[PDB]
Parts: sequence; C-alpha cells; structure tokens
Amino acid sequence: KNYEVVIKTLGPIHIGSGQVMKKQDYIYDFYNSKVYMINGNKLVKFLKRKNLLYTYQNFLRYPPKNPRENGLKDYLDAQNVKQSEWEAFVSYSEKLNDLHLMVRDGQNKVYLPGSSIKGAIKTTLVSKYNNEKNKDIYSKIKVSDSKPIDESNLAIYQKIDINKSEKSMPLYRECIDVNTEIKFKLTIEDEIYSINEIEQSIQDFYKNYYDKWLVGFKETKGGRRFALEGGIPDVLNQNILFLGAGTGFVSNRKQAKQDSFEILTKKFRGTYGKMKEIALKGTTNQSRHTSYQQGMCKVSFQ
Amino acid sequence: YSKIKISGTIEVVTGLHIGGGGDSPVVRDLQTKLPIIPGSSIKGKMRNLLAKHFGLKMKQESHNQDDERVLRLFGSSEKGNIQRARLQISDAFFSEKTKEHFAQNDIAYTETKFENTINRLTAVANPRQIERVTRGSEFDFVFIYNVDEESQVEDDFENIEKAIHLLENDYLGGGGTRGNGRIQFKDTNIETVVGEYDS
Amino acid sequence: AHEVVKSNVKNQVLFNGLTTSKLRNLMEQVNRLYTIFIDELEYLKIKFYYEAGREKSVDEFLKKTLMFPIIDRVIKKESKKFFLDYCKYFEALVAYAKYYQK
Amino acid sequence: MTFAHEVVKSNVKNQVLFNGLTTSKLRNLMEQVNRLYTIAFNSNEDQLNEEFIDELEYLKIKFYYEAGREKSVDEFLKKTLMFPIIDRVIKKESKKFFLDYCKYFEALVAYAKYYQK
Amino acid sequence: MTFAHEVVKSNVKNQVLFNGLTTSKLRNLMEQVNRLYTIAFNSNEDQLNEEFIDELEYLKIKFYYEAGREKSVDEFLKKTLMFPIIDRVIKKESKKFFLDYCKYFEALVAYAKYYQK
Repeated sequence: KNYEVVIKTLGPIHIGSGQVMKKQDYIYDFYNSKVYMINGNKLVKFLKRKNLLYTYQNFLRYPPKNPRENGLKDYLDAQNVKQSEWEAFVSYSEKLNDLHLMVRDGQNKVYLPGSSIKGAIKTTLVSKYNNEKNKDIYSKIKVSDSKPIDESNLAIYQKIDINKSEKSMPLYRECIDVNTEIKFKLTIEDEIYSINEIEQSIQDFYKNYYDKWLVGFKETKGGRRFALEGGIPDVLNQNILFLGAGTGFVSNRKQAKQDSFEILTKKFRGTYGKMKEIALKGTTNQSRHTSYQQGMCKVSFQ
Repeated sequence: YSKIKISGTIEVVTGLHIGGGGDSPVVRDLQTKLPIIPGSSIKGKMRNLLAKHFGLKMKQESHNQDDERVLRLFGSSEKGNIQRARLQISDAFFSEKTKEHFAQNDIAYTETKFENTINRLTAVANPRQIERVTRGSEFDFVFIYNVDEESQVEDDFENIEKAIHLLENDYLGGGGTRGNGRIQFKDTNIETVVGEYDS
Repeated sequence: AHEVVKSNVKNQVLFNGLTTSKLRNLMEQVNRLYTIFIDELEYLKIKFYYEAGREKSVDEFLKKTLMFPIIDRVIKKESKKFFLDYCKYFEALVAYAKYYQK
Repeated sequence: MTFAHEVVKSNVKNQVLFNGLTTSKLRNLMEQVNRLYTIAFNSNEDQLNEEFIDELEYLKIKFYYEAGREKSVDEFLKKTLMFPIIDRVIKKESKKFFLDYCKYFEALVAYAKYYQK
Repeated sequence: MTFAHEVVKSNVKNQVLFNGLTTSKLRNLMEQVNRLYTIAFNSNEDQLNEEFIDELEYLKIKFYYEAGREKSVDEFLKKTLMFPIIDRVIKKESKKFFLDYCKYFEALVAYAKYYQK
C-alpha cells in the first residue's frame, strides 16, 4: 500500500553529489573550527561595490603557491574587508583542501534521493532472500524522494580509517548531523515482501553484518567507543541500515578476502598498487572526541 | 447537449522526468523551449490506474477489453461497439507566476542527477545522467467533459474525483518506481461553458 | 570555433587533457542563461574564472579562445541576439572539444 | 552518381553494419536535414542567405556532435565523406548543390534502412 | 519479360496475394510513376534529360526504400525483375523504352488491383 517512513540518522550520512569544492568559496577558521561557504553572486557584487574584482580575479588566476597564501580568507583579509561584511557575504556555514557536497534541489536544500534509499533496501532484500528474483520486485517497491533538509542539520566531517591504529583520510565529507529526522513515503506493489518482511530483512542483514565484520574491529579505542555508545548489542533488535556512500565496501572469510582484493585492485590501482600484495570508514569529532562510523540510521514504518 | 470544463493547476513535488524526446532530454514545447506534461501521459496513467482500481481480469488483460465504467469514461471503440471519448484531456503548460518566480530568484528549470552505479562483486563506478523538472513548479491543465446523458453526469464526476485521488498518491512519467513523479492538484474550478446545465 | 579546437590538439591531448566532465557546471550555466540580467552575465564571467581556476587546462582553454574579451564585449553590447550568438559559439566549442578526445 | 549504392554494399561485414549502425541513431540528423530542406525550398533565389549559411554551420556542428557521441556514426560520416561534402557545400553557397546533397543523403539513409537486422 | 507481368496470377496463394500485398501500399510508387510518365510524355526527343536521369535515380531510391519498409512490396519488386528493368531503362535513356516500362508497371498495378482481399 502506501506508508510514511521515518528515518532517525544515528550517524553522519552523506550522499555524494560529484561536486568537489576546490580552494575557493570557503573560509577555514583554524581557530574557531567553522568553514564558511560564500554566495557567489553576493560576494562578486560586493567586489564590484569595492571595485576590486580585477584584484580578486588575478588572485585566483596565478595562486601565490605559498600554502598559507592560497585560500579565500587571506584573499579577503588582504583587502581589509570588514568581518561584519565578511559576515554579510556568507551564504551558509558548517562546523580543508577539498570538501564534498551532497545533492541539492532546485532551491539548494539537501534532500535524500530515491536512488540511495532503495539502494540500501535492495541490498538488504538481496542478502536476505539470496537474490530471489529481487530485481523483478525492484519495480514493485517504490520509494518517494525525501522532503527537504534545512541547513542547521548540516556539518562537515573528516573520513576516518578505523583500523587497529587510526588514520585520517586527507579530505572531508559534509554530512547530516546526528539524530536528524527525515521522512519519505513508501508504496508497495508486491504484497509478498510486506512491511514486516522488509523490516525483518533489514534486521537480519544487520545481524549477519555484526557477526561477520562488526565484531572484528574490537580493541581499537575508537572502535569500542562507538560500538558501545551506539548500543549495537541492543541494536540487533533495532532496524538499522547504512545509506549512501561512505559505508564500508562490505556493506566465509577467505572468499571475502579474494573478492576485496579484486575490488580494491580494480578501484585504487592507479594510486597505490600495494593492494596486489596485501579498514573502516567512520568519523571522529574534535568537539566530543566521539567517533561515528558513516552511514547507519534507524528506520521505522507506518 | 452541454460541456463542463474542469480547470486547475498541478504542482510537482518530487523530481519529474517525461523524456519523450529521448544525453536524456525531457518533453518540451519548441515554441517556448520549456517543458510540458503531454496529455497522452496523463491519459495513460489514468487508464492504467483506474482499470487497476476496478476489476482487471487476466483474460480481460489479454483481450484488452476494459471495464464498462472506465471505458465509457475514457472511450475504447475497439470491440466493434461505438464508444467515443466522453472526457478529453489536453496538454499543460507553465503558469505565469511560476515563470516570474523562477526568473527573479536565479533558479533553473532542470536538475541533472548523477546516478552512481556500484556493480556486484566488482563495484565499478560508471556515472549516468538523467534530467528532471524543478520541484515547486506548477502546470495548468484543462479537462473538457462531454455530456451525453443527463443523469450519469454525477457518477462520472465522482469517478474523476477518485481518478485525481489515486493519481495524487501515485507516480506520473518515468522513474515512478525510483522516486520521480509525485504531483499534486490545486485550485480546481468547475464551470459549464455551453448549455444550460447546473453544475 | 572549429579552427581553435582543431588547432589546439597538441602532442595526443586536447588543451592538455581537457574532458567535458570538467565543463559540466559551465555547461549548466550557459544552458540556464540560454533559457532566459547584466549581473547574471557578471556572475557568468565569475564562473568562467571559477572553472578556469579549478584546472590549469581550463584556464588555457578560455585563454586560447579569447573567451574573456568576448564575454566583456557581450556585456558591453547588452543585445539579446549577440548573447545568443555567444551561446552558439560556446556550444560549437564544446562540441568540437567532445569530438577531439582520447 | 549513387556512390551510396556501392558504398552500402561495401560496408556489409561479418553481421554488423558500419560496426552496428542503426536507423534510430540518425533521427536527429534526418530531422535537421528535413527542416533545412523545407526552409531552402521556401527560398526563391539561388544565392544562399547568410542566415541559411549559419544554418549550414550549425548543421556541421551537429554532425560533429553526433559523430563524437557514437563511434559507428563517426565511421559512417568519415567514410561517406559527409564532412568534406558539407565543407564544399558551405564553400559553394548554391541552393541546387544543397538539394543534390539532400538527395544523396536521403539515398544513403534509405540504403542503410533497407539493410538492417 | 511478360512472364514477369503474368507472374501475378502465379502468385495467388492460400487467401493472400504476394504474401499480403495491397495496392494501397503501392501509393507512393504509383504517384511518382505517374508524375514522371506525364513529364516524359510531354518531352519531344528520345534522348532523356540528364536531370531526368537523376530523376530515374530517384526512382530506384524510392523503390529500394519501399522494399525496405514492407516485405510484400519487397517480394513483388524482387521476383518480378523490377530492379534490373529499372537499371536497364536508365541504361538506354530512350523515351520509348521508358514508356514501355510504364505500360508494364501500370499493367502490373491494375492486374494486381483486380485481386485484393
């Protein structure tokens, strides 16, 4: 039939838009830890009310190559532009060589796509039913896109490679903040995979995920911090799933090893060939010193 | 003999792709270079959804014979019986205030979506593109009803009411399964234009 | 239009490795303006500076087409027809870039 | 002339046509050529107006776009000398030669359609 | 080659004709044939115009296109020796032979029209 689905973002969730911000349209405050996206239109018309557009253009055009002199905050400071005006020209901000933006809609609010949500749901169905003609039932399960996501739930996070020794990935990804509530609407054209069937499919997927992989990252400081803080021993009762990108590639052991070698050989071969002769994605905050793995969120139906 | 016009405005809520011209374009008027909702698509969603909401036998599906209510309300003349359409649906276009509102605010009419593909056992990323009609735009339609029998007008209007009811809760165009097409209706106006009918 | 793109094929690379995926946002800008204002052309100029900054090859592309003088003269002229003529030229450049590739 | 005739039989290999050319892959080109056909037919004089010259320029642009989009169309256009013919047509600026090109291209398409999977 | 005119009766199988040929599907061909029959008939000399030679080329083009669109037309054209006779008429370029082809083709059309579903 037709139902409304509520999503409780347990952790940072990202849906990559393919737009990678360069060294432009931000201010990175080392000293207060907020990055300020800038409205292009308003900023440039400011530049013209201050007739410095040729200066700004040349500053962009041949960067000083001095890393301390290769941002936008320094460009604005060199013209002594007032911080309140520097506050006048901020389109939006979040708490950085590159930054990855989510998809945005015709009014530049983030929404959750229909591709991602059935992406996770299909993955759950395929694993539980062992691909029982699940490609055919794809057409008989329909998910509406999300309602908009207002900014105040948007914040930037670094990619954390959570292994027995933690490592940072050099770039960041913007994410939805913790505990945001997001709704979409659900329609069923194949009654066989009922609402409870779908929920139990997701739950079984999660339990299998736990007893295969989530138990292995133990004895890592960030590991047991998140594993315990998220309450996954109880979460085995909860309907939890990873959405979008940034979740682990996995989302017997020997076959997993061979497959993972093959996939990483196909993926990262152009940069680090070491995969031929041989790791969790999460986020670590400075504010609370608490690590969250990217992707999981709670789903309940109605 | 009389005709009762039905006039109103449809609002798109999620993404919209009709893509009749199909790297993957959308239906558009060449006289305005602007997207449209062709009446054929609306007619098709109507016929399918209403037949499903009524009796849809496997034998009837095989023989393309449709239910008598649906058939009189939309016309078949395929079984050797005379059945002319009693309801005609037209094209639909942008309204003026939508044009203005997008002109002022620096908003486009199209959103191009990358759909990332991750392949099983290989996870090979080949991006794909699809075009969409911006949400928040509203289209203006006219439905023209032909009156042939003075009593069953009310029943046909009621069936059109469930028509719109279903269509609001379903998907129009392409990508209906994946989250594209959810539209709503507002400002419906009924006005007999020819004849002496009280509607 | 054709002359510049065919002659900027050096030894094989185009404008030192130009690929249309780098021109997506500019293409969207040109399409949006084609559907439709001086300030819009201003932010248009700015976005050529933006995308020409994102890659060095793009900066060389916009230089070897003399894009910046062309856009300045467009903004001076303020005539709708001549802006559409610019759109035609830009579309031609994009098409010929698409043809001559890896 | 009808080099189209023997060319189309020269491009039957092992079966693929121009490495898999199909009639659905030339719809846009056929539409554009048809519109230029009717516009030029409406014209009285043989001298081609500068606006029709710009139409020919955009037509050349569209051949190049489609040829960059797909490889089989590229091979078809390359071997059928479409690009040299269009260049010569633009050079000549004569309406009758443009109509002769129209007839040639129509013959090409007709042969390509008659030999299909 | 008159056996090619009375093959039409040898091709009444079981009931469809030429595997479902209808004269209705021959309309474009009939129109073009009538056009150039009139144009040739008004002509004085036996030597045809070179433009008329190009016209005959356009005839072959249209014949191939129609044979591509419909299979019954394809069988009709192929087995009745239409293509070789078209080429031959193009080869001699004499008016009287073109009229001879016209009479053969019209006889074909009328006799086929005698039998239709």
